[PDB]
Amino acid sequence: MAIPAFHPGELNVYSAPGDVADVSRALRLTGRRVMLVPTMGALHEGHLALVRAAKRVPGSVVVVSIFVNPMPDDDLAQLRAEGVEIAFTPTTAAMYPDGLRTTVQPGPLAAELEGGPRPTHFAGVLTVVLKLLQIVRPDRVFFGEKDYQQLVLIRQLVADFNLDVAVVGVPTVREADGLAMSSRNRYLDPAQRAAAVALSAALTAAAHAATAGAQAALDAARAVLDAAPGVAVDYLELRDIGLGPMPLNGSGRLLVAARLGTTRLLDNIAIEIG
Amino acid sequence: PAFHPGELNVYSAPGDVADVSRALRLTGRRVMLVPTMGALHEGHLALVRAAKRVPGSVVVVSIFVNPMQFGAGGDLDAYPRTPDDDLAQLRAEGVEIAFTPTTAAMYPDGLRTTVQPGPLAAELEGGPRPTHFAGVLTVVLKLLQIVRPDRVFFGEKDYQQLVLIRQLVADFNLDVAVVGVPTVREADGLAMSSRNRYLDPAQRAAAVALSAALTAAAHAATAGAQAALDAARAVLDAAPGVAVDYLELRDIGLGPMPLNGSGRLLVAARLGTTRLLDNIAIEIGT
Ligand SMILES: COc1ccc2c(c1)cc(C(=O)NS(=O)(=O)c1nnc(NC(C)=O)s1)n2CC(=O)O
Ligand SMILES: COc1ccc2c(c1)cc(C(=O)NS(=O)(=O)c1nnc(NC(C)=O)s1)n2CC(=O)O
Ligand SMILES: COc1ccc2c(c1)cc(C(=O)NS(=O)(=O)c1nnc(NC(C)=O)s1)n2CC(=O)O
Repeated sequence: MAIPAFHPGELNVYSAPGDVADVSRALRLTGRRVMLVPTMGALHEGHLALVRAAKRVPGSVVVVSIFVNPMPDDDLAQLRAEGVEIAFTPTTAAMYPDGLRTTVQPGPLAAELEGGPRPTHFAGVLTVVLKLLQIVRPDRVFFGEKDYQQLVLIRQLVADFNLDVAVVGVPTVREADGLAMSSRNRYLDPAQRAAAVALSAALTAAAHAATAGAQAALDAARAVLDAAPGVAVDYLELRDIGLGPMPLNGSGRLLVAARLGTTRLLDNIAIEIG
Repeated sequence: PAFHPGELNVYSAPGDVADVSRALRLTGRRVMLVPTMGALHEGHLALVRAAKRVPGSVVVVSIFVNPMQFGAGGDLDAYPRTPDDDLAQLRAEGVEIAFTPTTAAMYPDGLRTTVQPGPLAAELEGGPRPTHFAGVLTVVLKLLQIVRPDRVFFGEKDYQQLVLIRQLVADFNLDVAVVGVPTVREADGLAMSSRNRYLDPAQRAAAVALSAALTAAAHAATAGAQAALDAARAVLDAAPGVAVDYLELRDIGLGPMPLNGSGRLLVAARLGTTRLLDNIAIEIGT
């Protein structure tokens, strides 16, 4: 049967998985490289940074998915203003026509850090990311480094299941004072918003303290967190770039999570030791 | 990698078969995958023949004894391995690609991300082997991603496995058609199996009771479900040294729905240490 209509240079919106699959296949056959930016809508400047990263690949056609995963006019207007040509907006029923059945089970990393208090959270994410990859079949898929544990788990999924996509991590877009962009930032009252800059300040202080070794980096970040009121730290850990044990010197990642009132915030940063 | 058309080309490295497959697909060939654990018999050859019949096909047969689907034990070590006979049979059938990866190339990081099947994996064969089908679907997903076939071929003999594979394909939006091929049988009705070689002469004589029980049931079924089950039970009971593990009549999808007009009757039984499975389509009142 017929490929659904695709109008080059305009925003084309599809909610049926088979439709975007068919258009994506047709476009790839035409000499486009299909770039996927998965989102849950309510798009912000961090999402736009993913889009801009994707658009600049020569030959790109950009697919932005908007799917709120149980396990609008404004969004489309922003994507049109960015020159995005495909929005994929499926219903929960289209994604899960047989309900919850076969799912992805992450490796033991999912049980650490964010996976601590609820060991099935990343299973939901990795399941939908796998489905979006198979539907759209992109050459590259773009995520922010903000949810870094998530991002490492997606790289694990791609390696472990032999998937033919490149995973591109885009540096986290931040507010002017360093706070990492987040849908949750608008819930902070002004005292909480002022205190919240300690997460990014702690991590940047650590990244610079790290010429003096790992202990100095951790101690500098802890002192900065300790200078902030109402910031209940859930963890502060230095790991290697794959989230295993930090090697004695070399590259790592420093991750923090804290609760301010009812709002949980996360941040992370690249660390080079000595 | 080199690909010599009309000859059997053997690749161990996943990257080799993936590149060859992609190159053939881009030039118009349709890639057919038949995933096996080796020890090939005529039942496997029927899969290969179904694949070859597809116009313009190139057939890739994988042979990999997947450690993730064995629970035990010496079950893994005990699995039959006959790779010389296997490659000889593939050459005779005109297969152009065999994919024979190492365990290290499939699982370089060990068990890490895996497929978790839905609730059907804990029933029937999965009841006492709760991780068996996660091992199967994890390997089948990986072979599908490596080879990217148009169609993949499985026997109906492991019917529960086939249904789980259809679930994997639907649930992860995989772009591959699953083809189920009817069970090839010996002249007496015995389902072909790599495991039939572990039947001694007495047990091989007795083993005809599984298929005899199932066909008796499929004919009895005009008189309803109880008659079909009782006919199969009667045949299994008349058989020396057959220990029935389960005999169950389910809807065709084996899912959370009652039997209607179409059923699958499944049997598992032990002859000494050898566990045999068989199944058949059943039409009730009809
Ligand atoms: C390049 O800079 C950035 C900076 C922040 C970003 C992003 C990019 C992308 C997001 C983001 O969360 N997008 S999302 O809602 O589609 C998600 N992606 N993964 C999520 N995981 C969970 C567990 O919700 S939510 N966020 C955070 C946020 O919106 O809350
Ligand atoms: C306007 O001039 C060009 C021309 C080519 C470009 C770009 C710009 C940008 C990219 C590109 O790779 N962008 S990206 O965001 O997908 C990546 N950045 N790093 C990547 N890979 C790794 C391993 O870090 S992918 N590329 C394609 C490339 O570099 O492969
Ligand atoms: C069309 O006719 C048939 C008939 C029987 C078949 C086949 C084809 C294929 C097989 C077979 O075992 N295929 S396999 O190597 O990919 C396996 N599939 N599931 C397996 N499960 C276990 C527990 O060994 S082994 N088998 C059954 C077998 O070897 O027991």
